[PDB]
Amino acid sequence: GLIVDTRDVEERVHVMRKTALAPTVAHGVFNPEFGPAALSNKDPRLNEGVVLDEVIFSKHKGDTKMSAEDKALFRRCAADYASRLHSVLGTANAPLSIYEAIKGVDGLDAMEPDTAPGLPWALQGKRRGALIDFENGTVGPEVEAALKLMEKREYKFACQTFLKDEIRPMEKVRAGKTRIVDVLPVEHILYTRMMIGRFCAQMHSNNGPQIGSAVGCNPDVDWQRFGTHFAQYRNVWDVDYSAFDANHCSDAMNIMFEEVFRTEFGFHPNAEWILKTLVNTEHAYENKRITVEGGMPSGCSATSIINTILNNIYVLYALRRHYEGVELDTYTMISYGDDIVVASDYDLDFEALKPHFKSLGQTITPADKSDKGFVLGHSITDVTFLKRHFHMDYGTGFYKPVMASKTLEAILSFARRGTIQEKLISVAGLAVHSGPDEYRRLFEPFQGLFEIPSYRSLYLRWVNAVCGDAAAALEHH
RNA sequence: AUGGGCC
RNA sequence: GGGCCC
Ligand SMILES: [Mg+2]
Repeated sequence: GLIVDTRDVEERVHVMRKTALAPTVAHGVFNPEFGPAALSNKDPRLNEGVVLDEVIFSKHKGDTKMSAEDKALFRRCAADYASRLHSVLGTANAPLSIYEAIKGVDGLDAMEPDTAPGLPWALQGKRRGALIDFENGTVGPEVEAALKLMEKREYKFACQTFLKDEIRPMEKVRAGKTRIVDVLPVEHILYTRMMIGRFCAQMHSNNGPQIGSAVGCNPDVDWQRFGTHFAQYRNVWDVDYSAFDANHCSDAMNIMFEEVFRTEFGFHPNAEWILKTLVNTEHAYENKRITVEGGMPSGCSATSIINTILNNIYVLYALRRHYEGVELDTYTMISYGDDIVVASDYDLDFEALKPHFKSLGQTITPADKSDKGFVLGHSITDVTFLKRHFHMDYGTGFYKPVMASKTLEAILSFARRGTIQEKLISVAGLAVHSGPDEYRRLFEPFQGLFEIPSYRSLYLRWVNAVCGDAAAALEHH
């Protein structure tokens, strides 16, 4: 995005500067080059002179203004993707009720009750519970008044900036590159679920290459589906953006919202409006009040879907801006927000697409480090998606998601107080696909201290998950 | 202390 | 209630 004006205001907003993450018994063993992100300006692990505030917002470096020709091309790509999207999903995108928006529906989880309320409720000292009844799915007088203001389209707000407390690479911690969460008001989140929650539920149900979205997927089982798909194509590309979310130019966001969320596709007129309120935002970080134009605020509501949609349109745009006669069937892809895997039988020059992405404000690089630029001849087993490689299970013959051993080590090195036993069981579900030997090594430090699931048990559970009838068939002997 | 999924 | 990924 682009920082248009920063101001100092009396109403302070205390950002939390104290990590919940602590080292584990594995930290001594593995010694990862990872650590909790710096949450304080006076963190000793930082480098001298590093001001944590100026680094956080340095991602905002401009709002790329697209030319008329580029904007016209983008709309055609947005309309063409929207056409494909609503062909698969349908046009049953009518507003969710207040009840269904809170409680959720099949395909869409319920709203989190014990989480940040946003502004100006945190200032006033009232949490989500006081404003919204989550059991019965009704709302108090505060939210209901705000809900009507959004119908009238005279609702302004501020995003509350939280520091994201997480494990990050030591290079990023030393640099002061802590990620941030833009906490919007709970009513904005509710109303956004009202306008497009049906659509969102629908995209979770229909995740896959046909719509180019993995939001809603279960890597455990869906890796078989995605793996076999991308194996059929000659070339595959693992593309990486830098600061994807921030570099969504306002022009692109507006066009996308105009083309995807039209009334003729079964949406409410305010579906576009509420989404367009994300383009120009005001962020509240302590005494600072930073107005921003461009980019997407994380923790919005449909941010994964919105980013994923934009990702699809970018590829169609970039290819159409370099090659002639490109349709959606010229290539295939799957994305989860900024994360993206693309494939095609055509020998597409992705190196030559680089400057065409810079017209949108985005900067693309190959996920592979050593190779100097994009190259042809890569397959699905070379790339990475959702932090997982595509490996073949030689026992079942299915594809399985394998995370790098360093990532698993780093995960296991840190944990919140009194949640380690519950975390170990969760992490085992990921680590199982690394193989019996690597699995045993990963959980070596915890033996005796905690309960560790057997490789056997998690493997058998997985086989039933990917294909139930296969598991019963394996009982032939 | 997080909308989005996902045992 | 927790974890993973975005
Ligand atoms: Mg990638």
